[PDB]
Amino acid sequence: MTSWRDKSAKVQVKESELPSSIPAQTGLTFNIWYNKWSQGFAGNTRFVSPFALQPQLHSGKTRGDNDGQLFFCLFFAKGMCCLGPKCEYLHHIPDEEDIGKLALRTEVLDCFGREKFADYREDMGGIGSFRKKNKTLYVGGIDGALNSKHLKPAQIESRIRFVFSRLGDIDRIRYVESKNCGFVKFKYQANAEFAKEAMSNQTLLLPSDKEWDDRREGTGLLVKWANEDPDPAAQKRLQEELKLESLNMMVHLINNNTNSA
Amino acid sequence: LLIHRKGLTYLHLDYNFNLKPTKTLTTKERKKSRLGNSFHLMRELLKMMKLIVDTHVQFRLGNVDAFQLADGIHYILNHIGQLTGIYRYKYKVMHQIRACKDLKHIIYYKFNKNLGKGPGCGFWQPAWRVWLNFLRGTIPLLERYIGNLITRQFEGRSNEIVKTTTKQRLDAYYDLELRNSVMDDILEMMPES
Amino acid sequence: DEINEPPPNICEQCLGDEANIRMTKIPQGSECKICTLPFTLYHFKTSKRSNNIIKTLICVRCATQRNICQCCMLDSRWHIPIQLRDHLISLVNEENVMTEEAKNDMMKRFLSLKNVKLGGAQITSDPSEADNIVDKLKNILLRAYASVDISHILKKLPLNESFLKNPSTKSFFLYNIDASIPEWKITDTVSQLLGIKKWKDGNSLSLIVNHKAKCGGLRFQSSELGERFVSKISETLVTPKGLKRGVLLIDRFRIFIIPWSSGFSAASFGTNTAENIKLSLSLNKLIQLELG
Amino acid sequence: HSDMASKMYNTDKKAFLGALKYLPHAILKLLENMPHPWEQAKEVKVLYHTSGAITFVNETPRVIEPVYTAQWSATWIAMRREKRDRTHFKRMRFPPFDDDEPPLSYEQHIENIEPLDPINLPLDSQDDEYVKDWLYDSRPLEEDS
Amino acid sequence: HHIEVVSKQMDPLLPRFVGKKARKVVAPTENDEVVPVLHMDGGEADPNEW
RNA sequence: GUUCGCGAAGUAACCCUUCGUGGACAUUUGGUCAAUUUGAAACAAUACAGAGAUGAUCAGCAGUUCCCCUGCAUAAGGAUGAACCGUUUUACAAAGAGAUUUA
Ligand SMILES: O=P(O)(O)O[C@H]1[C@H](OP(=O)(O)O)[C@@H](OP(=O)(O)O)[C@H](OP(=O)(O)O)[C@@H](OP(=O)(O)O)[C@H]1OP(=O)(O)O
Ligand SMILES: [Mg+2]
Ligand SMILES: [Mg+2]
Ligand SMILES: [Mg+2]
Ligand SMILES: [Mg+2]
Ligand SMILES: [Zn+2]
Ligand SMILES: [Zn+2]
Ligand SMILES: [Zn+2]
Repeated sequence: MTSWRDKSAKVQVKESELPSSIPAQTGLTFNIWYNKWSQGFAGNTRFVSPFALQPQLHSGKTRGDNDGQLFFCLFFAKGMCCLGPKCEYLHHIPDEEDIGKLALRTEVLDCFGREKFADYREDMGGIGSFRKKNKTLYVGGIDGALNSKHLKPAQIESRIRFVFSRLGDIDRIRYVESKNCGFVKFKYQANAEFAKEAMSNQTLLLPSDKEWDDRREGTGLLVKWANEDPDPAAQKRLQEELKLESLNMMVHLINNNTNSA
Repeated sequence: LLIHRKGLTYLHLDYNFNLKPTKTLTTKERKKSRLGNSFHLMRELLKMMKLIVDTHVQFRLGNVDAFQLADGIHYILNHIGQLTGIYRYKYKVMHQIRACKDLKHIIYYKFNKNLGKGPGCGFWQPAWRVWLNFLRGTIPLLERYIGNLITRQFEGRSNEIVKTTTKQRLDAYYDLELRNSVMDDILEMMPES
Repeated sequence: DEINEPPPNICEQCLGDEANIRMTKIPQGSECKICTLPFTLYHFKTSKRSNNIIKTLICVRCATQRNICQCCMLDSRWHIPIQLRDHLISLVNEENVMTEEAKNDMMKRFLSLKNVKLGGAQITSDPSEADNIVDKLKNILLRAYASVDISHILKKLPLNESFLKNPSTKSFFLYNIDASIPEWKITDTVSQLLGIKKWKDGNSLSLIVNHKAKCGGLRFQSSELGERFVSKISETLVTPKGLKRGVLLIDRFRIFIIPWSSGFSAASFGTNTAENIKLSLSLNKLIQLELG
Repeated sequence: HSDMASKMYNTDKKAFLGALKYLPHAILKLLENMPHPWEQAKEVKVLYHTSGAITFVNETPRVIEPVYTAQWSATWIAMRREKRDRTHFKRMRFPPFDDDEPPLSYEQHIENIEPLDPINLPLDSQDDEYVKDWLYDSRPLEEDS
Repeated sequence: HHIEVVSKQMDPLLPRFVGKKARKVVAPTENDEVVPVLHMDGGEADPNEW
């Protein structure tokens, strides 16, 4: 409202300021059908995103708000949407009002409208599976994200707690130092889907740090879907919530047979 | 787009529709980069077409006079066998090439009465009709020829390829039927087990 | 059979409220999400002026074997997901029912061409065999690290100060947080208490909870909110030495608070997972010392 | 559609590729509608795909046969007069453009320049007075009811 | 719900039947009822002649 | 916006202008599709091998396979296109002897 419904959304990137559609050259000739480079050895082919979402800044009213759009702007999350207030999709962090609109639709596709798949991608990247309502993100690749700062084991967790808190309600944040990775669990799946594309290929530099001019040279942090949590301290919490989900559904389900009779 | 969808980015197709490899090719690349008659025949039609259209561009730009233009088109339509090399892929076109040569002999000696041997003769109409009738014959052909090619790109080869009997595999197929017939008759004789 | 094909299975809530729906049939449209084999893609819109096309994602054979609609893939009766459906039937028959799906492309295509039902699709699509299990759901409702040197950290946790009105602080120390009770549930309980709802717009409160150390802290901006957080909490526990502690009250849980009187930050709770477990083990005695 | 590097052209690349079987027909409709030597420029009516895939020339060249026979005959005489009284005739070289350079666009280059003088017999105003006005039109006597 | 079913005007250049590929599928066998192999019983004596 | 009316005012003298107000005309586009990394082309290069009968050296043509590639192809080629070359135990009884049990 005061942060979001008050203003209109602003143009994040000018359309001339958009990146070139051809990728960085990793080959000898450019392939026209598959927009890639062909006679090349290899490449890491991952780079730091030049753009980022300032959530309290860039959010605002858009065209899809008046049109009743259900889906969020994918580029708004990448910090790249050049249409601004003229864009068909939404430009704000998902709320309980928004996800209630998505409740019939979230089952088969994400908050960005992209259709989910049968099983996960092999590396647990990408869009996701409709067979599992996964709400936990695997924050990886932090070493290239920090541009090889040591910093602390636990000041790493502070930056992760700071950034992902802007992107929605959080169930928990767990950082593992020996594996050098984080596990962020959200209240809703829709925020996790939103924060995943928001935080892919980002950096955690915090401008005040000395490497802020070389935020671009680094790698960027992988945000991937997370696996199941292997300790039985968490396993028993899963069947506890699955119990409570079942009890909340049976009450809803006997009322259907009440109306059926 | 067709070349690059097949992954053949090392073949360069220039603007005059000549197809040349950009590097020395390994044998696995030479097998993959073999393009059929339907691809090249389609290319040679465009190479014939662009060669005509470029002369009308040359006339319109002002480099070429209208008498040079009409002679230029008449030089094209008579020498397509020499200019383009379409024959290699559809050798029936030698009927149209030897027809355009024969019309060239008829036209010149009625044209060059009381004139010397010289380049300029622009009566391209007789030779024009021969190509248009050749185009008429190959429109149903290439639409079948490329229509199989493009669906092979999008859908792939059918897994149900059944080889007809041919002169090369007749002696093998004669043996397969012979072993089956002997197998069936002996197995009926057998009481059990 | 390519000239004799079933009508599509779609929910009522995918079709929506309107009477007549113009639906577009494409005879070999997309391929199925499940069996990866082509089918008749039906797609439609709820109203004429809508802005979302609702496609059928799976084929009718995958929709029949699971007894789900093709669009939202929820169950045709009960309108619940498949994972929750096969779990509810598991509590009735006392055995695990489960539809299992192949990861293999030759064994996704194989499993669809068979005419069986999978999982709870024998129980559902039989109305007699579904209503009696709902009756059997109703009887269920009638039931209704000792080597660690932790001493550097516990100096910084307050643990010896009282929850009075008189200190004016921004930060607080929440301990006795279970491994359940998600970080959003503690911010919503505080914001319900102050009426500072939609707090994430203005950033009125910032909360860090570890869930291994069973401890946390919540920071306020604008310290005058701190007296609103103190005064809106009535129930407190006095330790039998003294040193009264307020209780936040998440449903069935109790979370104790002491004014930090400085900003705790991240890593106050622990800098290693093995190290944080001992702080919960450190606290468990003090909770028992506070109560008993 | 000169450089389809974007993701938006994924369907339009398929439209280029599926149009390849119809290309042969498009060459015929182009070459049958070619401007004859008495015409500077010819405005043809084209049918095109909305993704710019293929451009068929949607006409058929109809001519009046005694008019058409006269028109070639006039140019037949005009070229026999020309070859007689030219000091040197320079036949243009083939191919006219190098293969490395792209085909130059119509509008930056062709459209602005004045065309040229087409092949015309000079004519006699006393002998050819009935036809001299309309003999070299694009479609002769098209508007005359 | 009464649902009108209509056909989409296909683009003649784009490949019709976009899901049609040349793939290979192995089919299961539907065996609900066993077929009794109804021979007769047993002229079964035999020397080593075969 | 046009056209047919009706009304008011003004210029008029039943015409012109103005704005009030009935009509009529025209009536629901598009998307299976969002703009680079995370929903998927493939090559090449590096390292290690290195072409079926066999004693050696040469032609092949097939078959089977939930492998295909090039080709317009039901032609042909792809090393005879490749993969085959392993593992291997019960529908089992009838006769004739010495040790060990059983109760
Ligand atoms: O070389 P020849 O076989 O003896 O005949 C040539 C040849 O025509 P043909 O190859 O069809 O016979 C010339 O054509 P090209 O071979 O160079 O293509 C042609 O002149 P053009 O080059 O203009 O066609 C020329 O005749 P002319 O110079 O009158 O045009 C004609 O020799 P003739 O003088 O006997 O016709
Ligand atoms: Mg062979
Ligand atoms: Mg050999
Ligand atoms: Mg060979
Ligand atoms: Mg073979
Ligand atoms: Zn946008
Ligand atoms: Zn299916
Ligand atoms: Zn549904």
